[PDB]
Amino acid sequence: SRRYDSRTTIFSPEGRLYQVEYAMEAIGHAGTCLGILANDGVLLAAERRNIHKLLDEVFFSEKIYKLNEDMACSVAGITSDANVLTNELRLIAQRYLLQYQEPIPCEQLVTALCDIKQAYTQFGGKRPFGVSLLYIGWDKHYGFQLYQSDPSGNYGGWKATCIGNNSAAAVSMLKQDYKEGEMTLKSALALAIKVLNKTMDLSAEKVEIATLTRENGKTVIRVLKQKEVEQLIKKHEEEEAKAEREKKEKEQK
Amino acid sequence: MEYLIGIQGPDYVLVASDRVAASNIVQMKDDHDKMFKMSEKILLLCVGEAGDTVQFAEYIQKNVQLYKMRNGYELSPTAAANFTRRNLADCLRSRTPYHVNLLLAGYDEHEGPALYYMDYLAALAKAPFAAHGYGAFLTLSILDRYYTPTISRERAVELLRKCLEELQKRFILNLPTFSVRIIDKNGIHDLDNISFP
Amino acid sequence: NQYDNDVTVWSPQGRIHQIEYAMEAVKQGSATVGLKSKTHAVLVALKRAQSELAAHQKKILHVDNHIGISIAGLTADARLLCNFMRQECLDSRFVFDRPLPVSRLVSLIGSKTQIPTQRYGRRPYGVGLLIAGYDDMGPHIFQTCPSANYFDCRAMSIGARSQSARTYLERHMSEFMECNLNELVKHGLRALRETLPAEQDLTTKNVSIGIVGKDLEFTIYDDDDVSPFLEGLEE
Amino acid sequence: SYDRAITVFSPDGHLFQVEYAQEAVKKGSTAVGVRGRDIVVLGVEKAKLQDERTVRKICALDDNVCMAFAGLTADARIVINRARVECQSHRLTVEDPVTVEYITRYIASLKQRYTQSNGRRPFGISALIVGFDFDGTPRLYQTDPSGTYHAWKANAIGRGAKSVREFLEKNYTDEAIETDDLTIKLVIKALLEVVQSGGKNIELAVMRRDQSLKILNPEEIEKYVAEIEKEKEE
Amino acid sequence: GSSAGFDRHITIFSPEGRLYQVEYAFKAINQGGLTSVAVRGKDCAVIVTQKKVPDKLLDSSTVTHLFKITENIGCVMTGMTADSRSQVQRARYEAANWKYKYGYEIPVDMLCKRIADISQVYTQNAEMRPLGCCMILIGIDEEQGPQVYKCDPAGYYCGFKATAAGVKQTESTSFLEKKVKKKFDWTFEQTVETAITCLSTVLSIDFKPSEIEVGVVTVENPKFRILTEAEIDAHLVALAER
Amino acid sequence: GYSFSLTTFSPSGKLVQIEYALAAVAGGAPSVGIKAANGVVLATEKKQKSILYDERSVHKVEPITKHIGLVYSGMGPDYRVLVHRARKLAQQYYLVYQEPIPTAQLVQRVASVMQEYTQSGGVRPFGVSLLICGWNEGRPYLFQSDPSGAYFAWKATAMGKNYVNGKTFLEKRYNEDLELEDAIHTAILTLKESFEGQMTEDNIEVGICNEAGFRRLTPTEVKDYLAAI
Amino acid sequence: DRGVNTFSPEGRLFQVEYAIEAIKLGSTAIGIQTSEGVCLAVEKRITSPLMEPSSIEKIVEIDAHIGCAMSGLIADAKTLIDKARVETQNHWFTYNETMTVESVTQAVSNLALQFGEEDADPGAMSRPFGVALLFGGVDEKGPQLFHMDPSGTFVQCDARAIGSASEGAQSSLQEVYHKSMTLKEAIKSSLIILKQVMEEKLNATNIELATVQPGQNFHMFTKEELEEVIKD
Amino acid sequence: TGYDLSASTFSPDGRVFQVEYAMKAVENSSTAIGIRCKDGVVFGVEKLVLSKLYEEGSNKRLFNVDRHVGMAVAGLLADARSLADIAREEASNFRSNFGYNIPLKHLADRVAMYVHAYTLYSAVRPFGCSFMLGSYSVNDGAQLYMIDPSGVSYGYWGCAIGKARQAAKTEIEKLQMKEMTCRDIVKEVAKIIYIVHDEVKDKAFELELSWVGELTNGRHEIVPKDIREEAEKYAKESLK
Ligand code: NA
Repeated sequence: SRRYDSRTTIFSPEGRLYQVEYAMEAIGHAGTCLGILANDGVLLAAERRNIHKLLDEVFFSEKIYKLNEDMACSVAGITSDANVLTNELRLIAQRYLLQYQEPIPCEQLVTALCDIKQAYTQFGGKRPFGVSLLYIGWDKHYGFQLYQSDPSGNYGGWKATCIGNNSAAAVSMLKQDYKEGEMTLKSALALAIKVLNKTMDLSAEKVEIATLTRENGKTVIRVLKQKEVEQLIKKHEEEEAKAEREKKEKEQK
Repeated sequence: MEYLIGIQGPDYVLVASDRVAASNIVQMKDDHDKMFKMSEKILLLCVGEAGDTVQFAEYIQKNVQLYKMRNGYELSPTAAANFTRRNLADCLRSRTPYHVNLLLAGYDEHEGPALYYMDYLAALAKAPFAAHGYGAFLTLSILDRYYTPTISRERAVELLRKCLEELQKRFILNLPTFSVRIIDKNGIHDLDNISFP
Repeated sequence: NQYDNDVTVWSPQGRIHQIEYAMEAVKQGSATVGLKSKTHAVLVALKRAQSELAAHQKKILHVDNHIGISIAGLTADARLLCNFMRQECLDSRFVFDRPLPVSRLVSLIGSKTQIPTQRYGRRPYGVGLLIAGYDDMGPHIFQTCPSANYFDCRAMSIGARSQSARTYLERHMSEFMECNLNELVKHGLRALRETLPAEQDLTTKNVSIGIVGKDLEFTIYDDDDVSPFLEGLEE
Repeated sequence: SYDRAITVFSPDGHLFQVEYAQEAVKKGSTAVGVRGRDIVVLGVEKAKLQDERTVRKICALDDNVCMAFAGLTADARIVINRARVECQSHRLTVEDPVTVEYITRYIASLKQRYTQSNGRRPFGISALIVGFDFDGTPRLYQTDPSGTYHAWKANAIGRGAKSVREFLEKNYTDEAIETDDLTIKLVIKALLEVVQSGGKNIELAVMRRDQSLKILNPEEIEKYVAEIEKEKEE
Repeated sequence: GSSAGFDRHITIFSPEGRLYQVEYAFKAINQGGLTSVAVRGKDCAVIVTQKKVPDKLLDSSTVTHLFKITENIGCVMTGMTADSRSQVQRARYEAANWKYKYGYEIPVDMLCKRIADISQVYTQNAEMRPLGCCMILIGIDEEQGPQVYKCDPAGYYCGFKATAAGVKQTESTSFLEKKVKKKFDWTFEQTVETAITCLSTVLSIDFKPSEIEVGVVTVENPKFRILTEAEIDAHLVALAER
Repeated sequence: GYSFSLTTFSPSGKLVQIEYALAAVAGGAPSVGIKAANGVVLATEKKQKSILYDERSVHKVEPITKHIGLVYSGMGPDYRVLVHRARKLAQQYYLVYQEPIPTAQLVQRVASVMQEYTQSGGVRPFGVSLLICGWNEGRPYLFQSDPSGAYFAWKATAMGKNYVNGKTFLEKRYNEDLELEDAIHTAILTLKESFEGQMTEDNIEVGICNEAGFRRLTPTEVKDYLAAI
Repeated sequence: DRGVNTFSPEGRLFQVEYAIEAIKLGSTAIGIQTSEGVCLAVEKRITSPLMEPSSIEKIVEIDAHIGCAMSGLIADAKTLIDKARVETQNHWFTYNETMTVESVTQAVSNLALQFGEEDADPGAMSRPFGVALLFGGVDEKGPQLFHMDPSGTFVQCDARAIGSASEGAQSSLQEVYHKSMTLKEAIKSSLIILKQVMEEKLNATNIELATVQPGQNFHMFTKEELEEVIKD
Repeated sequence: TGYDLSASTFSPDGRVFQVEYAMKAVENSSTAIGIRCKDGVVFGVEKLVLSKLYEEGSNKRLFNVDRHVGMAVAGLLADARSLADIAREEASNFRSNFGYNIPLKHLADRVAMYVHAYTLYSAVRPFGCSFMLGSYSVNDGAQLYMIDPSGVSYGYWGCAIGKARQAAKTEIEKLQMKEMTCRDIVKEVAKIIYIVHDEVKDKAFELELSWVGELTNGRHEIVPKDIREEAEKYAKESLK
């Protein structure tokens, strides 16, 4: 029935896909999610929206999903839509490995899921997936990689990017302090804590960090412990205190 | 009834195949080529039933070429050998099983040279040397006797010639000429055909 | 207006406006006349030419050796419905080795054309037919409409200004059963002429004739073949 | 299955969904194609934190054919992978490789189908397809959301395609084609009409007769930009 | 009473979280003008409903709201007549299919749950409307004794001591909850009479044997039995002596 | 069928049909879940409109398998759909792995079904939030699954009428080291905060889950707990 | 927003009415039937000098004895042209003979109202074709010219003009067409009427001309041939 | 209005307007009557002639649905014929499955459920038709059923559908049909049709008569021309 049909996969007079744009609006409300690429690794730092005294910690993380032996991802949007997509990312990765007996090269896994998101915007009459994803991984072709994908099924590779709440503010803050080719996982962790401190309102229980490194020819994916996060957060407070001394004393002399 | 042979050295893979295309009691072609280029550094040597061999080899070749076009890089010899195995194994219990016996020879920047043997059942084996056809029954023991893992390409061609001479001597089928190619860090190199008067 | 765009929507008056709009397609097309005697079924049609340089649109179609039709409405729908009739006739000769009784073919048209009038997104056939046939029950003139309804007729006229033709047919229907073929065709041509304005008359360019009877298979007369029939009267 | 008619005729005889897909093309980055004597050139308008490789708008379809696009990039990826599958499927069914016209005809019919089939909206991209047929003739073709295609000597699609097309109409001469280096400069000259800075914001790729697609690095593009300023003052 | 978009036309939530189309289906039950009562006893379960035959031209034997689903399960339907016969037909199919797959007579609660489950689909899928009808089933359970079950156009279902449907549902349930609160034996006669007197007091009508229809199941005779004009008259004349 | 989604994004990026489904849950009868150190309690207000309702005919606290149980707030008929599907999903897992389904695995599979009804053609979302309890790794599990298809592991929580106040009462009255018997007392106390009238063993329903599996408390056991107040 | 198979109160499908309107935006084409052959002539409407005029194909060969002139949405016509070409070759395969000009016109006309939403295959037509066709060729009935519109109505024409300036060109054809006119006279009249209605000044690149004669196969005029005919 | 475009939509007061609008098409149609007597069922239809150009017998509103079953319709005629085909196929299916003639109550229940199915969705529209089914068997007796656009099926002694449904009903009530025969009832049927026919408004009409009873051997057939002419002359003379 045409009366009840929402017309989700049609164009607007300015060549615009409104359901896609409205899905992007939802992503803005989800927790801040950032990714930083370094020479010795790549990381995901995300704002935790499941913060409540009566919540129970049953899972390893809240927004970090291991996809394959060399890849992991983080999401921003409708968390049930993210569970659908992350499950499919795992199936695509297993299908590639069954076929070639090699892990799926990072970009290929991204394009595969993006083609599914794209289909949802061209045909079917269904609403799009209200999710933006950040992918971290390693492969024998391009090494450490960071990717970003949108409800449109659009993607790009990045050195540092942000999705979710205050994304633009975090991206411009990354644009200033990211030094191409001269980033180590130690300096990227400090930049992740610096950016999140400003784009949020900072306890280790409201944040979630994961790193992807190479150790002895094997990929290591680890979500940092709550104590480890307090240490990076504390060092950031001890850098802001030292910065206030190099402004009040560097004006007199 | 057709012959395939591969000898893998320290930094190369030497391959050869007969040049006969036959029908019933007649040699229809004396210059037929049984090798298929998949990538710049991979050859698929294919043998078996009349229709199946070219249909199967070409389908794999075009899908390997499709991978290169979609991603900007080529499949490794291992990934190509496993992709070939997956297709052959998927057709095995289907309406359309392909009766093809093959060898995949390749060079990878990281893994080095590789030789894979595959039978029509889709069993896949990595081998220092291998042969397909009735000829393998007369030549496998020659390779067992003379092959060493450090065999130079110069010595490998002498060993290949020893195998091809045995076929001229003892094999009841004609097989007078053989295509010869070698793969290394610089791709696929055509060598002179082995010919017998 | 809101009960206007779908065949599945009944208006508050118990009317299906989409069926009534499809009926209009018949009224817009040129007039066609169908009439019968005890031995012959005759179809006469006014062929419309888009210009002096264009030919006059085929109004009369062959269905089987014993059946022929005259169309009024969307020509693509007329072709679709004609092809359906031809196939139903072919199946009858293949299975039973006997011509399909004309009244049974008309029933199939009624069932077939009713289906789209009750399903969403579907539409009525925008075509009306006059069907001339001959079987064990003698000659017949049947009428089919976009509404899926069908009529057994003594004579009939459909299309633009067809009420004029119906007035003539209602007057002379007493004569029709005893007419000889020439007298019957003449009556059909006079009824067709009534639809035409006082300026123009029936020519051997805008006249099509279809005849089936006891001794005649369905035959279509169009240009020079129409001349013997057009020599009978002058307004 | 979703069987709604998306692209339908409007009272004036317009296919609004196809016209709305052309609006999305008009917002895309300017893509320029020039067909020379022994070379064909594609140039596309251009975030420091972005990996340039993952977002290039000049793709290879086969060894002899490549293309550029303007509009919705996700839509483009679908069109590109279908063209790539078709090139191999063509080699498999008939042996010989695809001509620039054969694959342009395939892409154009795919686009047209998406303007007349239920449940689908048109592809919001326009393409510039260039290459060399087996006989060696250089080719340039352009497809648009409707499914129409034409051959061109030179052309532009996307943002400011009007002003870049007019520039090319005046600067496409036999003297400008004479050398492989001159045709490359013509794409740069034209791209400088819309791209405010130039060089830093230009993606350029060339295809010579028996050579495969060659992407020019930023230092190479800077060299040709410097040569234009010498011609400009002399 | 907030509305947004198509929430009054199709089965989608309104801003308060209601299903207006389901609410309208409950109003469709009353459109028939009739009221039904079902009472459970110590050893029985009885159903009673108004038998409005306003035309002598009708064959009164075909005018009924009581239906036999299985030998031991009977029901009374309230609401839209064709919707009700459709639901009875479905109930008959589901019951027969249950015995074919499981090798035992379907329990009354299971048949009611199944009909309620089918009804819930109409409540969640937009292309079709809920049925504007209400099903009340009765039967003797081998282990649980007599049972009275009711299901909704909403997909809800429940077991009851006594229940009602139709125009005077609210009035009949108030009557029944006062009568059930007093200590009674609940014999067959008491259960038939409470059902007849609930309908009579609520409609303010002194019934005639042709103005009501009664269906019953007992521990002694579990087969669903429909009462004749003579058997109904016996209960009406016994109630007159009080 | 209607092949288009009935749930779509509003210009402000909201899935308004899921927000309206959550309003149906918010209007539903209260439900409480408390994960004690040695078990889990599920309690609900099973209040009926009349005395004529046979209380023991239908249940709100339902078993899924031998070790998993459920409760809800919102639409009763929608709930039954999810119970049937959850029982089915738990049997499929058992046929394949020959081991009782982990609570988190069942919650994830049922949450997927719920997500489908927010994107699939011609359907509205479920107007139900579930509270699933279980025992599998020698430890207890309590999860909430809401109409969008999102799930949360809880130490204690409330749903339905007066849920925001129930959660504050639980926040101050909950301790990680409470024992199952004490947690049943606390669960009935959370319901008593929003209960209108006198609380009997016939207008409330309790289910427990420990090493011995999931089971409903009999009205006699509920009476003994209500005696303590 | 109504469906694609909705009738207007006048008894016409709206979608078909609008597809006819879409042809009023196509470049004008003319066809003239003569006892010596049929000629087809069309304006290319070239938007830019950089565009290759040889790549604008508005007159195509269906078979050696049949040609087709098109106007309206040209991408829509490409589907009908190929279906016509396939039908001729399927007919040749089965019957070992050529099709009549009328049979080919009818074959393409059978696809006309084959659009709709409900009760259709996965990717069936969602709207009519916004094309008008002029089929011109020779068969056993001699030279014949046929017209076709989005409604599927096909008819034989002695002279027909389709496109943006079809009203004006048909007036000129009506005043100039004589049944006994020669092929040379029909070709010139077509070029005169086309020059008249055309925005640009007509030359050997701006237009397309083709002839099908009894004794000659379908012939597309070359630049040298077009220039030699432009002279008069 | 608003709530009246789809059969899958209830109005706020619990009504399905598309079904009520389908019933209006039946009410706007000519009158048909059916009367069950001691030895069978008799049908009569007021068949208005829209044109003198039509043959006598054209647009029949009485059908043979099975050898022992007759059908009388009122409303949209294409919908009515479609329902006759459904009833025919249903009766044929019963014989294939069980080997004997379909009992009329069962045929009515089966056909009424197809009718009902068209009152639940937006994908299809309700039938603009009301029809009666008449039969005669030795084991079942005389049986008359009537189905309306909603899907309702009831058994009747006397029945009328169309324009003058209530006018024909008060005339049928004047008959003690339970003790009358088909031969006497035909005269009564023709008479009631002549009374309810509006000569001014609906100019001319053709009386259609059908019957199935002990006289016909339980076969549904047309009332022979002679009996029809006697009932037609009797109807005109009683009108004076
Ligand atoms: Na519904």
